[PDB]
This record gives sequence, C-alpha cells and structure tokens, in this order.
Amino acid sequence: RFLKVKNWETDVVLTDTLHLKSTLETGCTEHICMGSIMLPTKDQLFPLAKEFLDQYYSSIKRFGSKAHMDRLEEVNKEIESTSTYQLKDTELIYGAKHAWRNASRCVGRIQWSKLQVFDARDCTTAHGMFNYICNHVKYATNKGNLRSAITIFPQRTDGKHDFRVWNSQLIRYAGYKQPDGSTLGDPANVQFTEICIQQGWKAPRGRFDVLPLLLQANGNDPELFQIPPELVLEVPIRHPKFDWFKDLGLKWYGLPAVSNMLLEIGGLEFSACPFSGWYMGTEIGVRDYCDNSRYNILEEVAKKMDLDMRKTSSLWKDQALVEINIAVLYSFQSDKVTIVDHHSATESFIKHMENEYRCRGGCPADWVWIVPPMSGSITPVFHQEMLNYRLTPSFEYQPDPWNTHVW
Amino acid sequence: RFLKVKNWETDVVLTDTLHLKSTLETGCTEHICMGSIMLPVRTKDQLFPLAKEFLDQYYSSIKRFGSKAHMDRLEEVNKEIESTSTYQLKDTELIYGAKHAWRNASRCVGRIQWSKLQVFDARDCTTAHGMFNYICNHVKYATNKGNLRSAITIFPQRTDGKHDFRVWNSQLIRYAGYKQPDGSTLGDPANVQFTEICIQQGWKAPRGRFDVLPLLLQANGNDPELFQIPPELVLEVPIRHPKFDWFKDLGLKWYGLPAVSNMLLEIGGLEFSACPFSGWYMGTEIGVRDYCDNSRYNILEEVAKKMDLDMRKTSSLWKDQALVEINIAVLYSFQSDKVTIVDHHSATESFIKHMENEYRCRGGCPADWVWIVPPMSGSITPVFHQEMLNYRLTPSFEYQPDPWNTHVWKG
Ligand code: HEM
Ligand code: HEM
Ligand SMILES: C[C@H](O)[C@H](O)[C@H]1CNc2nc(N)[nH]c(=O)c2N1
Ligand SMILES: C[C@H](O)[C@H](O)[C@H]1CNc2nc(N)[nH]c(=O)c2N1
Ligand SMILES: CSCCCC(=N)NCCC[C@H](N)C(=O)O
Ligand SMILES: CSCCCC(=N)NCCC[C@H](N)C(=O)O
Ligand SMILES: [Zn+2]
Repeated sequence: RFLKVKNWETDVVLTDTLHLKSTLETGCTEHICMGSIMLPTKDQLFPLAKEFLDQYYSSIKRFGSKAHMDRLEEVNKEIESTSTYQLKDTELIYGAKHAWRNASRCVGRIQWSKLQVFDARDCTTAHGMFNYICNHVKYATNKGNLRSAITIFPQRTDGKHDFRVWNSQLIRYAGYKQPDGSTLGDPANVQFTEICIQQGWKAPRGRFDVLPLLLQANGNDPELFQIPPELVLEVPIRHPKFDWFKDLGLKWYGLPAVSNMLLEIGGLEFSACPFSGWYMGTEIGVRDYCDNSRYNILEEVAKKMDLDMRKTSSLWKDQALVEINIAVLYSFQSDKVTIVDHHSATESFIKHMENEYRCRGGCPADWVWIVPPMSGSITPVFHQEMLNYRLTPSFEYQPDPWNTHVW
Repeated sequence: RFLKVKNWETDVVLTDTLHLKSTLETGCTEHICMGSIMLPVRTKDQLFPLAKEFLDQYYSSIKRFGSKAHMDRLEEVNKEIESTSTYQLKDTELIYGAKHAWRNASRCVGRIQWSKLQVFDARDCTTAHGMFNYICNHVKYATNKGNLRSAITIFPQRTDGKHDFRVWNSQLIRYAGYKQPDGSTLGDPANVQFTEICIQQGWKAPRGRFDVLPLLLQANGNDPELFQIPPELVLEVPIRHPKFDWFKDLGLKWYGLPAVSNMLLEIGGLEFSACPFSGWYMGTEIGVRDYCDNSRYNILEEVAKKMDLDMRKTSSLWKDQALVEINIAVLYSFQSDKVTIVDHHSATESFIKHMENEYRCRGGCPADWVWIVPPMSGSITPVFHQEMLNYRLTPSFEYQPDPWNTHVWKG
C-alpha cells in the first residue's frame, strides 16, 4: 500500500503514497497487464464535486474552514436544483493545472504550474469558438517563444449540447487518398480531410495543407473556418551539414495543440478544451516523419545519404533517423521557435518526478509513453521505474465526434 | 472472455483467449499498473494440482489427453508425491517443460526459436565438479565455433530448499568488475559484487578490463567452489567499425555466448534453481546496454570525442550519433568473425510474426512491451506499434534472490 520505485542507473529509491488517492481504473488486473494498450446523474455528481473541492481547499490551506463548508453547501444546493454546477474561476484554473499535473503520459509536466488558462465558458457559437481559438493560437505561439495555454469551452449539460473541436489538433496537415494507391500529405488525418471536403472545404491538395478548423457549438452541426495564415508559425526543415536536405521540401508547424480531449474537473465534463505546449523533437522527427503510417520519409533520406540499404544490419534506418532528428532540432532553433530535445526533456522529467515525490508523495507516469521513440536507454527515464495510475482532474480520450453527432 | 490487441501501424487486431489459462499475479491492480517495475520448501498439498495441471498440458500437446497413459501417469505422480513428498519428471516432460518456459517468457524477443532448444538433463549431477563438467559441455555445444545453438542445462530440482544446486554467476560468461580506491571501476560495473565474492573465495584476479569470471558453483546445498572455464571454450570478438579505423584502438571486445545462469525454472510445481540457458545476442544488448549504459562500460563520451562530435549541446544528438556507430561496429565485428548475432530490426520483425502465429495457433502470446522494444530506435521497429498483453503462464523462468544473500555457510 506504500510503494517503492527505483532508478537502476542511480540506485535512487522513491516512495509513492499518492497512488492511494487513485480514483479511476487502469485496465490492468492481478492476472493481466494492459500497460501497452493505447485505450485500455445528481447522485454521481455530488461525490465528484466534493472530492474535488476537498482537494482545492486543502491545497490553499483552508481545508475545513468556514469558506470550505460553505462552498460545499453551495455546490450541493446547485446540484440539487440545476442538476449540474459552475466552477469559480480559481477552481477552473486549479482544475486545469492539476489535470496537466496528472497526465501520466506527459513528459513535459515540469512546467505544469505555468499554464495560462482562458475561460471561454461564456462562448455560444462556432464563430465565437473560432475567435477564442485564434486568440489562443496567437498568445501561445508568441512569435516563436511558445507559452503553455488551454482554452475551456462550456461544460456538457445533457450531452445533446456539446462543444467539440472536430480537429484532433488545432494545426495539422491534410491527408488525401490518391489515384495510384498511395497517400499525399499526412495519412493520420485522411478521414478528417474527407469530412472537411464533405462539409464544404476547398482543399488545395498539397503535401502540407494546414487543415481548416471544424467547430461545433452547443450541439449544433459543426462549421468550417480557416486559421489566419499569419498565425500559423511554420518551420522549413534543413540540416546543419546536409545541403540536399532542404530539397525534400519538408516543413512542420511550431504549435502542437491537442484539441480532441475531454477535461474532467469535479465530475464536470469539458468536451472542447484545446491545449498546447511545445514540441519535443522526436515527436516530429521520429513519429510524424518516420512512422510508416505517417510521412514515412526514411527510405528517401537514406537514399540521399548514400547509405547501404542492402540489409537491415548496416543500421541505415537508424543512421537516417538520427540525421532527420538533428535537422528538426537545428531548424527550430535557427528560427527561434521553442523546441526541446529528448535528452533534456527527459532529464527535466526526472527532476520533476523527484520534486513530485518530495512535495506530493508521488507522480503518476506511463513509462511506455515517457520513454522517447529513439535512443530510449540513453535517456534517464528508461532506467526509471514508474507507477501508472489515474488521478482526477484529468484529460480523457473521447470518441471522434462524427461517430456520435446527430445532424 | 476474449481480449483485443491492435497493431497501430498495420491495423491488425488479434484476439487473446490464452490469458484465461493464467496462474501467477502480475504486480498490477485495477488501481495501479506496475508494468515498468523490474521485479514486482513447498507442501504435498499444493504440489499435486500443479503437477496435474502440467501433465494435462503435456498430454494435450502430444494428443493423448485422457488416455490410459495419461491417467496412469497422474496416478503414479500422485502416489510418488504422497510417498516421497516430491516427484520426478520423465525426460520427455522435462524437454517439453523447458521449451514451454521459454515459450512463456514474456520479456524475450527471441521466442520464435522456442521449439529448437537443446535440453541437457543434468539431474544425475551430485557435485560442483560435476557441474563444471556439464557447464563446459554446454558452452562448447552452444558455441559450436560461432554458429550458436540455443541450449539449457538442468540440474537437480529443489527438495527441502536446504540442498539447492545454484550457479552463483548471473551469466556463465561475464567480465570482472573491480572498484578502485579512487572510486572508478575497472571492467564491468554490473559484476563488482560478484567479482569481490570470487576474489574472497580465492580467485586470483588478473584485474584488466575484460577478465572472464571464474564459475562459482554450489551443489547439493554445499558451499560453492571456483572453476576457470577453459579459455579455448570462450569465444570472444574484438570490436571494430567498417569505416572508422581508430575504433579498434578503444580495445573493446565481447564474448559470443549469452547464457543466463541465475534464473529459476519452474515445471509442474517443481523448482530447478540451477538451469543456465543460452541463445545468442541481439546487437543492441552489447552495443546499447553493455557498452553505453552509464552504469556499464559507459563508452559514449570516448566514442563521441574520437568522432569529433559537437558535445557542447546535447541538442546536437552527439549521443544518438555515437550510439548508432557503436551498434554498427558490434554487428559488423560479429558478422565478420562468423558468430551468430541478430540486429533489432530483424529480431523484432521475427517476433512480430512469431506473435501473430502464436495467436492463430495458441490463442495468445504473453509479451512485455517494456522489455520487447529495443533500447534504441524503438518506433522504427514494428514492436513499438504493437499492443501486447502481459501475463504469467507456467512452465516459467522466475527470478530468485542472489545466493550469497540466502546461503547457510558450512565453513
Ligand atoms: C510545455 C511543453 C510540453 C511538452 C514538451 C510536452 C510533451 C509531451 C509529449 C512528448 C507527449 C507524448 C505525445 C505523443 O507521443 O503524441 C505528451 C503527451 C501529453 N501531454 Fe504534454 N507536453 C507539454 C505541454 C502539455 C500541456 C500544456 C498539457 C495540458 C495542459 C499537456 C498534456 C498532455 C497529455 C494529456 C498527453 C497525452 C496525450 C495523448 O494521450 O495523446 N502537455 N506531452
Ligand atoms: C535464440 C536466441 C535468443 C535471443 C535473440 C533472445 C533475445 C533476448 C533478449 C534481447 C532479451 C532481453 C535481455 C536483456 O535486456 O537483458 C531476452 C530476455 C529473456 N530471454 Fe531470450 N533470447 C534468445 C534465447 C533464449 C532462450 C534459449 C531462453 C530460455 C530457454 C530465453 C529466455 C529469456 C528470458 C527468461 C528473458 C528475460 C530475462 C530477464 O528477465 O532478465 N531466451 N531474450
Ligand atoms: C502499442 C503502443 O502502446 C503504442 O505504440 C504507443 C507506445 N508509446 C507511445 N509513446 C508516445 N509518447 N506516443 C505514442 O503515440 C506511443 N504509442
Ligand atoms: C525501469 C525499467 O523497467 C528498466 O529500465 C527496464 C526497461 N526495459 C528493459 N528492456 C530490456 N530488454 N532489458 C532491460 O534490462 C530493461 N530495463
Ligand atoms: C499538444 S499537447 C502535448 C504538448 C504538445 C506536444 N509536445 N505534443 C503533443 C501531441 C503532438 C503530437 N505528438 C505531434 O507530433 O504532433
Ligand atoms: C540467456 S537468456 C537469452 C538468450 C541470450 C540473450 N540474447 N540475452 C540474454 C541476456 C544477455 C544480456 N542482456 C547481456 O547483454 O549480456
Ligand atoms: Zn499493468
């Protein structure tokens, strides 16, 4: 019921007590570990509301004070009569920062408390949403000096009136199926790209076409909007020694902003809550460029480096993977767009884990996601035991809205 | 209950029914996953059900479930258990048993080979000298002048846990580690503790960077004894690089035969506390972990200097660059000297096919993603993209405590 985690590179040993306040379920049993699976009422709402305010008031050292009990009565009162309730600003800010704090898949959490929260609960329309969104994109982009932010749309009510950003990220490239069999652009987005055109988008049909936003306000059909180009900071990708690299004509966007997750604070569900930080290099260079089901450029790059592709044992895919990632980090740096390499991002996360053990009694963490997808064991997180558990408030996955939405 | 695992690269979904046949706990609960945690005397009463379960599996695999030969073996094991408090495996059962322990080994990416495993039965062994002789023959047979062959050697099972056979080495061939007075380590820091023990037991240490350790062998619960493996039986490979001529001058070599000697093999409830087994290396085991862990030979800095990489900012990926060249060199050196080795692309690709075949034919393949995914270039190998279910089948290889921590010394 108290647990040890050990780092096998440093023999440092940490004691987790924070898992005892774990709420949700992992997907694992004593018989079977699912640690590698990607996706593993008035009466319901009150316990949730309670548990949350208890967390809040304890954090500001007013646990069991007049103001505590009072707000607790107030929220019951509201639950009893409205069937939902509304968070104060301070609770909304706390709830969101804590949801990032509890995101066990997130290596970037040393930054958790500096989150800038934009309260968009007064929004009513997709045009409204589009405005909030551009203001978020501009504030977080900050001409390259990126800053954490989240924008929070109104919470669900009857689930017939949901706010949803249909895009999976605010800024992503289109995917088009082609006559020859293959795919132009980004294969991950192929289906959303069909939906845009099927909702009315004129697509330019290139390799790096910034998708339009598809926004659903208050349960209505969603609407199309094009993000002002001047707000999409993009980096052309070159290499500090390979001349011919720029002739692949690769570019990437500077602002990663996940837009399809659900935020749960004290039993309340915020289905549209786009958030953003900045990239660790490997995300683009290893996954976006090199996954077979993504841009998949390893073959071409190795072709230009004149490496021996005649057998796997020359490690040509590995040599190329390195140079590709050198060319992402260098390009972003040369243009001064915040970016972090996997080495210092992981070292920071170790520091963050230590802090969290010391001050909070633990730090939930999902090893499978924290260890970068190249050079794993030469980052310190590889040697670090982690405990994974689900704390609230949290970010949750939710089904792609087109599967749910009724027209 | 059926369980689905998706490969996110290919969209292949597979259905696991095999996890139903599962016994031992995982370490995880519904409230916590311990999937990254490294390590999360038996009564008559509890022995017969285990015996029985195993024999049921056995007779099913040879298509004689419920036969007279099956029923009689049950009854004969039952009777032996009641009368002697333990029981003896037939040869055929032991072979089947050791093979399955390998097939069930969820952290092993090499399992496509499971069915081609040479089992040497050393259950007639009585002494340490007897052990050394068995081990030597294992090393020579498995080495096979560089064309490696997988093999395991099985010493007598535990009885009252006061007469245990153990190999005190963690691998049969491994290199000394020596802590110097200045705090530095000469050789392999993984093996310093065991190296001290050897010296204390009377080993005269050469004290170089690559001294093959002597064997430390315990028979019948007796104090263990030292033996030098004959050097002619120790296949070693100097490491060089196909393009970097200064690479030989780092003075690196490695041994060709990886042979884990500290695990416990469990079959039908019986415990074989000494069962060294060997296969061959995947290149990343040496080139990433053995050479480049900070707590092992730690050569990254030295290789990066010699490459003249920019080491001022980690964002040069000088570490990633050096690491690839080192793994190239390990693969190149082994292939040149005709010693079996496998790269992590080829190994993980093989494992994927093994895994899919295991689902079709067995209804599952327990796998530990944390271990199966290589420690470099994870996502460009297809396992990274493969959902896996981890659960504990028997027969199995288990961890056991280091014997110096448990052994009662005779004097
Ligand atoms: C500030 C710099 C940040 C860095 C460097 C960073 C880094 C990362 C990385 C590398 C991942 C894995 C992503 C993937 O493999 O697709 C991730 C996942 C995640 N991050 Fe962070 N992050 C940052 C900020 C944030 C913020 C501001 C939030 C929320 C406020 C957040 C919440 C999450 C969540 C919920 C996941 C898992 C997402 C999923 O399951 O797809 N991150 N992060
Ligand atoms: C045939 C060639 C083989 C290859 C390429 C192979 C590959 C590997 C690799 C790379 C590992 C991870 C090792 C580490 O990180 O230290 C491993 C683990 C393991 N393998 Fe295999 N293996 C082979 C043969 C065998 C055999 C013959 C057995 C038993 C009969 C076996 C049983 C295991 C076990 C029990 C583990 C986990 C060890 C631990 O928990 O420390 N392997 N294997
Ligand atoms: C099957 C496996 O769970 C899947 O490939 C995971 C592995 N680790 C990951 N880690 C990160 N950071 N992001 C990912 O998308 C994934 N994918
Ligand atoms: C904490 C963590 O589980 C530990 O570093 C594991 C990670 N994955 C591994 N994977 C393999 N194959 N071998 C190892 O020794 C390890 N070490
Ligand atoms: C967006 S919030 C998490 C912090 C931002 C980030 N660094 N990445 C997360 C998802 C982006 C995805 N891996 C990609 O390569 O586009
Ligand atoms: C003996 S069991 C598996 C067959 C041999 C093997 N391929 N790996 C075992 C572990 C070797 C260790 N990782 C090392 O680098 O020495
Ligand atoms: Zn688990």
